[PDB]
Amino acid sequence: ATPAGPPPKNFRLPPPKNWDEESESTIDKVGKYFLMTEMLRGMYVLLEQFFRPPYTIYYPFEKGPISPRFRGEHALRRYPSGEERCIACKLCEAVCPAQAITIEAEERADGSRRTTRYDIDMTKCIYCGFCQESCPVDAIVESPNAEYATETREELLYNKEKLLANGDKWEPELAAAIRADAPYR
Amino acid sequence: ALPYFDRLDYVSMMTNEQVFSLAVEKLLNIEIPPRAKFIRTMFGEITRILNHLMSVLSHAMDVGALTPFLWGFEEREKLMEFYERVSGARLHAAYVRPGGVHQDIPVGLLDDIYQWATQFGDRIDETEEMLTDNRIWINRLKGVGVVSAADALNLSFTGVMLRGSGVPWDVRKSSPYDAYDQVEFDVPVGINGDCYDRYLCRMEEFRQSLRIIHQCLNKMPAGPVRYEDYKITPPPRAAMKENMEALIHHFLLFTKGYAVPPGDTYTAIEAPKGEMGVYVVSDGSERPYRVHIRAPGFAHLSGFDHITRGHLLADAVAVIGTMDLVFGEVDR
Amino acid sequence: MSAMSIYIIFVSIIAILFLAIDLIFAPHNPYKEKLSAFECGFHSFSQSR
Amino acid sequence: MSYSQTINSLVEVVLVLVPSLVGIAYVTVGERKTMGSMQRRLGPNAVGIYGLLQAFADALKLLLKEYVGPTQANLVLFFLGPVITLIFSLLGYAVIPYGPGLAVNDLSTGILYMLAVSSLATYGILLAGWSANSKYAFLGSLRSTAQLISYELVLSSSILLVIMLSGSLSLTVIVESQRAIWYILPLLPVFIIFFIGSVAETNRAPFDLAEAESELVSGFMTEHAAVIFVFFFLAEYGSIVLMCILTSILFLGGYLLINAPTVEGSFYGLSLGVKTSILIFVFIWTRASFPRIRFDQLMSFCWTVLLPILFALIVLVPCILYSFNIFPVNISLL
Amino acid sequence: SNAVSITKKYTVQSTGIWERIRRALVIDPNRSNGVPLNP
Amino acid sequence: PQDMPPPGGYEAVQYKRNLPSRGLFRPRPLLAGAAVLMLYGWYKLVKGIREQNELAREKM
Amino acid sequence: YDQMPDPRWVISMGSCANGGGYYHYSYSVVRGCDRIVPVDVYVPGCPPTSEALMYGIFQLQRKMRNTKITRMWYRK
Amino acid sequence: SYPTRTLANLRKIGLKEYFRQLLYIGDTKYGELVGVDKFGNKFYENKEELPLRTRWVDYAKHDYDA
Amino acid sequence: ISDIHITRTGKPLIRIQGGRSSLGEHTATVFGATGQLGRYIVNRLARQGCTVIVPYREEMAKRHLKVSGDLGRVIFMEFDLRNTQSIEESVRHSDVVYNLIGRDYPTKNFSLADVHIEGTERIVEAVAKYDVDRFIQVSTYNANPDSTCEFFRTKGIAEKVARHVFPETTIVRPAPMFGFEDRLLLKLASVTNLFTSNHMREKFWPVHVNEVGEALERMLYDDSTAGQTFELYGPRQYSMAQIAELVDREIYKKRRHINLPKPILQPLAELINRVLWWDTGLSRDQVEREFHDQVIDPTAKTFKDLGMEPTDISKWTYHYLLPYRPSTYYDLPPSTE
Amino acid sequence: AVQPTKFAVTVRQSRNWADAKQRVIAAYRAWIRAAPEIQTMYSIPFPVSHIRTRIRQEFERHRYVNKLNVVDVLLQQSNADFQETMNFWRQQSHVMAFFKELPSNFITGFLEGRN
Ligand SMILES: NC(=O)C1=CN([C@@H]2O[C@H](COP(=O)(O)OP(=O)(O)OC[C@H]3O[C@@H](n4cnc5c(N)ncnc54)[C@H](OP(=O)(O)O)[C@@H]3O)[C@@H](O)[C@H]2O)C=CC1
Ligand SMILES: *P(=O)(O)OCC(C)(C)[C@H](O)C(=O)NCCC(=O)NCCSC(=O)CCCCCCCCCCCCC
Ligand code: SF4
Ligand code: SF4
Repeated sequence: ATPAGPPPKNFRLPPPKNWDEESESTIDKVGKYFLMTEMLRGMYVLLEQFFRPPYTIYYPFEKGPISPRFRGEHALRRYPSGEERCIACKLCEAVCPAQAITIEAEERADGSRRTTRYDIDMTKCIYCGFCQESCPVDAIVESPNAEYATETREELLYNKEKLLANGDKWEPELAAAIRADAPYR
Repeated sequence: ALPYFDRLDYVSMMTNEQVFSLAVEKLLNIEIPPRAKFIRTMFGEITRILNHLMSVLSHAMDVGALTPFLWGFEEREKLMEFYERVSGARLHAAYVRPGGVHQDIPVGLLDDIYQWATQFGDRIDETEEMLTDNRIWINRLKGVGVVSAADALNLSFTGVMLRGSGVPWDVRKSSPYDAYDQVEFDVPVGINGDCYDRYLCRMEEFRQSLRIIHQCLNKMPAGPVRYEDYKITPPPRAAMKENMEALIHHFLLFTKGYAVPPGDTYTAIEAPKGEMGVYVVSDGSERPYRVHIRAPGFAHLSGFDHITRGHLLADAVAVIGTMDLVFGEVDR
Repeated sequence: MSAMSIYIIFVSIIAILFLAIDLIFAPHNPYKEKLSAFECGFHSFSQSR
Repeated sequence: MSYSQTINSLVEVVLVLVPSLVGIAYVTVGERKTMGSMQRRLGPNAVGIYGLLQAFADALKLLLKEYVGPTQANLVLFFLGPVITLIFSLLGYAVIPYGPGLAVNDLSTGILYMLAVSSLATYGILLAGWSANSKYAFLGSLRSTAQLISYELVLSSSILLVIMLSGSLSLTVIVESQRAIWYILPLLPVFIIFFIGSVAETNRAPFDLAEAESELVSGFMTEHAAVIFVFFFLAEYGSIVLMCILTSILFLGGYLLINAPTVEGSFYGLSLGVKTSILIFVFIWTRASFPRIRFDQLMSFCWTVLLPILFALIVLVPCILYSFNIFPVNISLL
Repeated sequence: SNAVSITKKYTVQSTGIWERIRRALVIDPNRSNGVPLNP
Repeated sequence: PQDMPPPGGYEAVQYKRNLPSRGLFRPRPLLAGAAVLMLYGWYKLVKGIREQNELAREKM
Repeated sequence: YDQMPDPRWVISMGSCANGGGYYHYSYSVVRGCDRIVPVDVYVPGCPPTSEALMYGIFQLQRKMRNTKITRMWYRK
Repeated sequence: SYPTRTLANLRKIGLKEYFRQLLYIGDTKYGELVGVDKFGNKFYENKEELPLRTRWVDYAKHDYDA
Repeated sequence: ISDIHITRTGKPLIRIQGGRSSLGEHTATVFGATGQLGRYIVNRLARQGCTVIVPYREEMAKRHLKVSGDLGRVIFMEFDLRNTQSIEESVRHSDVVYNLIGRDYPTKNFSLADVHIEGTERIVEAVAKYDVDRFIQVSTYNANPDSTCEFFRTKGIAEKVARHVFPETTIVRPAPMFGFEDRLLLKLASVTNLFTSNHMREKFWPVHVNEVGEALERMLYDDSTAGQTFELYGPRQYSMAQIAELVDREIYKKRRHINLPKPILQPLAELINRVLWWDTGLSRDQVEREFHDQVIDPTAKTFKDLGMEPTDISKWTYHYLLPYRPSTYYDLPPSTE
Repeated sequence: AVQPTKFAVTVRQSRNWADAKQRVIAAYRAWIRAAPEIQTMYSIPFPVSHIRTRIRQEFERHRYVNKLNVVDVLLQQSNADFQETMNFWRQQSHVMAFFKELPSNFITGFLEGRN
């Protein structure tokens, strides 16, 4: 048990106190017993909570606070010209810890290295952000969006058509989050 | 593999991350910078408070006290902002990693942590105000789940389960890790080894964790939050887009991973639920050959029949909550 | 007739009217697992008798 | 009389049952909104304006929810117990004076009537729990039986100390007797004890052992769904209000104030309700403040603390009465 | 006692009469309500 | 610059146990005030029953 | 689930209950709870934020509010 | 809400709006308009409000969705 | 049975056999699948990786079917019989169309003639319109256009309409069915079924519903079953009295019935069906079937023609009636008397 | 320590082949003695003869083992499978997963795809 070496000073407890050694008055001890004193204090503490402002917010009219680093649903992003930023390096497919990303690429009609397939199984994803961490060109990002609950699981299998549409819709926040969070990356 | 450790004791994510980050760093033979060590100890104690809020007040809820649970879950709801501000997650941060932490804290975080710290003492006292002297609280826990000091060691008990029995033992005192040997804190130790002493030790650790947090805010140094070796930790995105050796290292760290020199290690930390340990075997390659998690609650639930047989059905409920189980770590 | 006698009648008709509604306007689809004893999700020994 | 006997009886019963069943629905919302305020919450504020239609959605939802009759359950008894508990809980409102004699039955023995009706309704809990033939409901019913072996003597002992002062056993006469002083002043220990027993009598927290959710899943009502569950909830919350009314009848002066008949009769009704509503708050405040006691400890508390003190008062109190020449005349007067 | 003053605790305060009322009727007027400061 | 503490450091927080005994919950004043209520209540009760027995004499 | 009376609904919260999540390639994990029980609404995230779950409960109540019960029988 | 706040907000917005707000937000909120969505949604701010309640939205559609 | 199936239109289907993740290559549409039979055919098709369109009416009653198959396998379409477009939208991607739509009793918007004749008319006319390979329509036993029972007559005329429009129809005539949630064994163990016109002495060859779903699965794979007519009946003949005897031996309850004279009961039964909204088991024609007896029409293929040997209802009484045993006799073994 | 459960048997090595011989008979006897009790615990709709047939076949697959250290692993597994079954820790689906209620020729296998 205790450390080797000299035993801790005063580690041995003092000898037990007898009933007639407890220095509490009978009037106090009996009063506390019969008057339920300590539990009246607890009742009172609830009373002053009753007259304190509540903590509650009125979701969805009010929303709790989220940061620029918040990790929500995925979106594929474009350059200011409308060209896709994704170049099919496959780094995010490799680093994924849950194997939720499946990518197929080719040379495009104009000789460009672009994806032909881009799927995220949103029921396999763990929402860690490792895929946006690894992107060389800021293509895959996680939006600040958390409200995208669906009726079926097929609605959670995102193809490139769904992910580009997400970036096309959410670009103003995705840009404002990257702006606010880039220097720390 | 690091996000897996977020999901073992899933109220103590950043502490689980730390024990895995300290085992890999030991096998990597690297020394993480001072700012990372102070971030990991401060978020280590923010995590300890988060666990104890869930642990102690879930335990009081089982015994029948509803109101302290509600008050303490505003405080933890406050503290998950600090998680969601440094990482992007309220729960599974993936923040503490071998080599330091993923990103640096944002420029307003230390002031907001200190603002929360100036009022958290009052929170501890009002939950102290409903349970410590309550005569129904005392007669539901005093003399319940009693384990002796010599049996608690023989049962593989750690943490409050061990310190409740009178043994002075803290892994952060006995094998200092991160910035713990740079701060002052006391170690709560019980004398009767029952549910009541374990409750009094955990309510004291609220006050000691808040005491450590204040010193970390004061002693936070400048410098990097990642070990300055791009062969181990990812380079800044600026450097990866600007320089060749930064791009090659970013590419290799996210596809192959870094190689950990061959060997094995047992690394243990004072998790909020006890001695959390990991046994990692290294091939010399980029994937671990073996990762074994030593979970405190696995060792505790095994001694359940030893301490509970003979008590009533309500006393079993009392002992499940004092023993502070999360089955992500128990089952793994 | 006395207030007590009607009081007994009305409380019993309320116990009937509430019961009759549920016996008529609620779906009733009884199957083997729906009609088992609750034991936190695992079937155990039947030893309450 | 002026109109029909049956019509007078008809509208009087309605004026008692209907406002009480409305009052029961609001105690359930009021408890949820009161604890939330103590819990830094709001409570129901979206089912109706300010949440004032919440109990009706809960009630309506259950009467449209499927009933299940378990295969292992003795089914006639599985339905008989909740029906007994509801009818016999609501019967207790038939002797409440909402004014001097303003009761559905101004019985000469209305206190014994309330003891008989409460005891019979707890037998439904025992029967329904046993009938389910499931472990947790079996363990729930056994606790309810232990609980009545705990609080019944306590209430019967406590009330007998009130009858020594009143001399009547009629609810109006006891209230009329308190025009001298409320019985919470001379009988202050009895008021605390009777209130403690009433919390145990209602299976309210810290004595929610029969239906404890953290020890049993729902105790006696775990196999009960739809209307059967709703019968047990109306019985429990109707029992809370009734015990708060009776505590106000016996210790707080009942209806005593703290077209012309209508204006006066209203003041009695408000005064009883205000004192009842305060005691209803004390219940909810009590559920929010304390942990659950252990059922072994509740039995020992009533049997080695409460009853020994109540038996000594039963000796002491008449000795003070004969000594000061204050035995009440037992004739009809007030 | 080991209490710091309410006036340093970075929570929303009572003011005027309600400050006088609350210090009259609480157990510790230096305890904070836990409500943070919007500014 | 990175997120640093202020020049002199943050001021101390309150962490030591703080549950100060309030006179509202002391077993002497509560027992004494209980005795005053309980003795006054019996005083009024003696007056009440003495009057009601006299009221009963007139009715008979 | 079988012991839950009608009307009854199932919300699948989280990647693990949706499709097995981070443990999808494990030997002991059901690859989505809808191999076991029917599912009415799926909430994304690991974990979904408290508000994301509220959003899925608001979807289910919006589905209740458009559920035709008595007009369904009137069509058969 | 509390009586000083609810009457003060009720005085500012009018009885008709008070009952509309009791129908959707269930609260009585007053603040200044900050802008309007492309969908018609209305946004208000009031720093003199409880934390995390200083910003809120008036949803354009009756069947409001986040 | 093989890895290659070739259909009547001649398209090949290269199959990978096992599991819900594999390729069954068949796109089926199963009308009337939310009933009792419909799940067994849908589970059989879906768990072997076939796409199944499930036309439904009430949304909440279709939900148990999705569990049968993998993601994207079971497709729900919301339809009405009198909505031809929704019928045509549901069968036009398909290589097999199962018609399991029937109702024992008339409803305020569907007579037995309207749900059987006209419903089959629209379904078969869409099968003809989009040239679907296979059409397995399920009729009833004793179906006859010359019958006088509305059930046996109207399901007998839809048989001829289907062949007249789509001659390759596989016509399937099952006997009264037993199984889990069957309206045979569960009614005899119930307490509502107290009224009766005969003395429960009508006879039939009851057939397991599980073996009928298997039979419908095999008709899809045995292409030669096209244009045929199948009577799917059990191994023994029983009366309602012999079946009810087995039920009492199993549940240990000894159920009882109130017999009524048919000129008296039949008018009442037509009132209960017209005044209550739920399936009451009682109607004028269901009383008429109650007095009728099953005849296995020869020149009709059987289970043996699918290479299947049905099992007797007695072997299944313990499995399906055990939920109805009283607690005292519940722990007992199967009767096997 | 914590109590071993109802059918918990201490793990011990077989002394000799006579020891193993007697233990295997004891295990086979204990299984077939319990088949009536398994049937009503798990509501098996088959008769007990089928259950005992399956017990026999499980024992028969280890018939030709001439190694003490392989038999003792096998005697371990049956002890845990017996204890697991009798305490009703497993459920009906597990017990029915145990009852199964490959092509028989090359040509049959060839024509259907491999099997
Ligand atoms: N089961 C038996 O004993 C026997 C059955 N049969 C025949 O076998 C077939 C399947 O039997 P089973 O599954 O037990 O029967 P059910 O009555 O349980 O199912 C019949 C199906 O038909 C659908 N349906 C009925 N009327 C309509 C309508 N007007 N419009 C659209 N859909 C409708 C029902 O859909 P919904 O649920 O939405 O109403 C349901 O899915 C039926 O055709 C039946 O007549 C023949 C002999 C014996
Ligand atoms: P005779 O001299 O012929 O002796 C026969 C035996 C079998 C003893 C052999 O001669 C022999 O010694 N052979 C080697 C031992 C052997 O057969 N096997 C080792 C015994 S362990 C074993 O076989 C375990 C089998 C599986 C587990 C038990 C069976 C029951 C499984 C579950 C039943 C149903 C549950 C739901
Ligand atoms: S890492 Fe980014 S750029 Fe590379 S393939 Fe993936 S999404 Fe495209
Ligand atoms: S955030 Fe999701 S998609 Fe990206 S790496 Fe993690 S699990 Fe894969």
